[PDB]
Amino acid sequence: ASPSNTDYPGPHSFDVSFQQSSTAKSATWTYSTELKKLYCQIAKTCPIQIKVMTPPPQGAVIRAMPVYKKAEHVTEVVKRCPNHELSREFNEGQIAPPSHLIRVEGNSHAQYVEDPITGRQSVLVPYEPPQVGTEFTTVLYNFMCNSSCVGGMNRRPILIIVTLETRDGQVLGRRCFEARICACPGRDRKADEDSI
Amino acid sequence: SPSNTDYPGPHSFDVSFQQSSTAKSATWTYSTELKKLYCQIAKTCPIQIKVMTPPPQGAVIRAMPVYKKAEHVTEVVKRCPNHELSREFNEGQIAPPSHLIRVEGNSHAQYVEDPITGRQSVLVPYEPPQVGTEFTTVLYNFMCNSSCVGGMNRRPILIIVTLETRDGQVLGRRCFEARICACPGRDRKADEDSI
Amino acid sequence: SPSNTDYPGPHSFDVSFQTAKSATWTYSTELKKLYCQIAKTCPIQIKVMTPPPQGAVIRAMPVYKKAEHVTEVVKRCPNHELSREFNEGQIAPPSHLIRVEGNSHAQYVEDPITGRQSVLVPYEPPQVGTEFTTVLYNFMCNSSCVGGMNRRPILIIVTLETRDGQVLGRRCFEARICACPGRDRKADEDSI
Amino acid sequence: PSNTDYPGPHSFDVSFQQSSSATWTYSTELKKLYCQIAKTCPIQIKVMTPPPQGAVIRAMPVYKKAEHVTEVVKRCPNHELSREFNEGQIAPPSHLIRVEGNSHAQYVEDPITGRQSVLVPYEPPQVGTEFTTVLYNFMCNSSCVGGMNRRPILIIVTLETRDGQVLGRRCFEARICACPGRDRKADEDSI
DNA sequence: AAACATGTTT
DNA sequence: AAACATGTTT
DNA sequence: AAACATGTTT
DNA sequence: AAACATGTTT
Ligand SMILES: [Zn+2]
Ligand SMILES: [Zn+2]
Ligand SMILES: [Zn+2]
Ligand SMILES: [Zn+2]
Repeated sequence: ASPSNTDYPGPHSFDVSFQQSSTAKSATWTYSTELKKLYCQIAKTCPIQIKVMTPPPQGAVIRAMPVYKKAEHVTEVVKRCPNHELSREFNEGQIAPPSHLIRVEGNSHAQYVEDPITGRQSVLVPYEPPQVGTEFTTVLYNFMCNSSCVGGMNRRPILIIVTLETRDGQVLGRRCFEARICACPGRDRKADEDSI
Repeated sequence: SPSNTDYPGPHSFDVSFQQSSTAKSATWTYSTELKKLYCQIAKTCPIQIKVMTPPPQGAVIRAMPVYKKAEHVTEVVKRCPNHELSREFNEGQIAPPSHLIRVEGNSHAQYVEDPITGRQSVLVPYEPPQVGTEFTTVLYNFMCNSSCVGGMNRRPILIIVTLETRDGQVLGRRCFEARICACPGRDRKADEDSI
Repeated sequence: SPSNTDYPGPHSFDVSFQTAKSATWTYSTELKKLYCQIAKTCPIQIKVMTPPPQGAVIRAMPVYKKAEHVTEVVKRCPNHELSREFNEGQIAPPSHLIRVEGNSHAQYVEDPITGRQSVLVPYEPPQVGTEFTTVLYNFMCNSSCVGGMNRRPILIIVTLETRDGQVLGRRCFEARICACPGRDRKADEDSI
Repeated sequence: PSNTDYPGPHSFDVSFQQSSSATWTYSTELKKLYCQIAKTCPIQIKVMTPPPQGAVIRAMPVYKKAEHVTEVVKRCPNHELSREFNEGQIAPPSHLIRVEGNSHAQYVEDPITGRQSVLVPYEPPQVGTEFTTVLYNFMCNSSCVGGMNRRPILIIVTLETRDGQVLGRRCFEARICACPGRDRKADEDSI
């Protein structure tokens, strides 16, 4: 079926967020508060804090999944274009399937999974409590294909579904935002909020 | 490396085109002197073939691509990875999804990849002009923007239309530079401009 | 002091590589010198003729080229080992210079006796059909960091070691993690 | 912190003098001062009507650019450990501004805002003079990695009272660098 | 001062 | 890339 | 950053 | 056509 994209705080109050991302000449990435939109160069890393009020179960995992924003596309899956999934660059750390779009870095436990029935690709990472003294649980993500790759996304608006799931796999919470992995997240952001 | 030296041949093998006005957005256009041709993606494209003395039996017409720049002549011309999987343009599986040049409207045409050099090309049996005409138009389709990532990266490329015999020895050869792009109009007026 | 004498080893342990406006990194054939922007990634193929033992690990260790410095160790300057940037994936000690990325098995080790820092990675055979065993490396401090390396020529010692830790092979090259590996390379080979 | 020029009731005014590789130099109009690292630096203080008892002179740094005014000014991590300049431990290794040649001077970090500053009891001019020179040392190149990254910064010399309310305030932009000569001639140039 | 080494900005 | 900012060398 | 090359959208 | 989206150059 088509994955849900309806904000769900969950029982533990599952909430994501970011932080300061000044224009910094060419910040590797930046996020817009209201637009729930994030921009960010190719393979470069990208944080993402995870708040919670009441501690989660055992399995406590955090699936990150991509999927189109536009209707007529929700039906299709999100893979890395043919080129980038062969160029070999970014494909040395073969720990990640050369087809997935989203990669978590700096976590050995993370496991890449492709739904067998729907074909949908996603990445799981065991939930580790905040850093003693903090409340956020930053996670490192890498997007492997310009949201404008020929034969891949063709500038087709796409959004990421970060969801807090349990051991068995039922949802415990879900949040969501639109991403635009590009070249100059600076321009494409100022130049974007502009238009309006 | 394949030869790119103009060779009229014994039968006076000559190619050409015709009127290609700006027509708002003509699918394609050719520049007389620049021996350069521009033309949108998959869209079709003519190409007349004149001859003075009738050719042999085999009489075929190989059309082959190859870079213009030196340091690249060594490398072959294939369709980038994307377009040779996108499946679009790959229903008429009659053509290998890797070739750049396709002839359309001719069942006899056969796609051949040299085994030894890896070079890809397309052959089409030579059919005499249309009773009353002297040209032998042939329909060509270019499958990859001459600026495809991991394919041609705007690397100047030219097409080698050659009239070969049954055994395969040359009988004539002509050549021109191509620039399959998006708005052959702009890229042409905007090109001749620069100078 | 660690050895820096090329040693093909019994299994024939050999490394290798392979201007793009601003290529994140580049290597010079003869100079056995490599240039490459800060934290950006960097490959490094590893050939072998005869399969190695079980432990089969690959220690990558930095160390100065100049004599009067060989005596001192190579750490990340004070600034970069606090700036917190590059220090989220706390999997790596904020002091090491060399990091391998895309390998969970890799373990960072600081010699207790000599203080020397290094990174180990279990040797995984080539990709069925290939012969090289690419490894991803990240250099965390401009070879010109104040109070860190002060442009002091430094070289990397990639060595193929066994389970117990005795050497099986060793190769070596000079590195210059900088800003514009392009310039600093063309502009370098120039001088001569 | 406020950066609006305030002559005050006693007519609190600062100034410099002749600065023709001078360890430092100041530009009249630009209200900008340049000056090598740890090297010393004067700063005359004029007044028309004598100040109260407390009479102190807080010297405080702070960015010029908007998006930074929010952040504090500390010595980068390196220089506040290098130990050099940190023998006369009389000064916290983190402060940027140091007054030298005055034992009474006390270094204070605001507890609530985190802002660092240095106080020095106001001593009347030298019998026959009207200025009250004060010696300042800037401990971090206004271009230190992880410290100021060439981020324009300015100093707020203010004449405060015993309780701490302001009595006057003046201000100028500083650029502690390497060759205050070049960076000055080469600066006024650009325009 | 003038030139040169190098990260950053345009 | 090209120009420029800035602290060392020379 | 600013300009430029080029496919896509309006 | 004209304006605009987007990744390279400069
Ligand atoms: Zn891609
Ligand atoms: Zn293509
Ligand atoms: Zn450093
Ligand atoms: Zn400093």
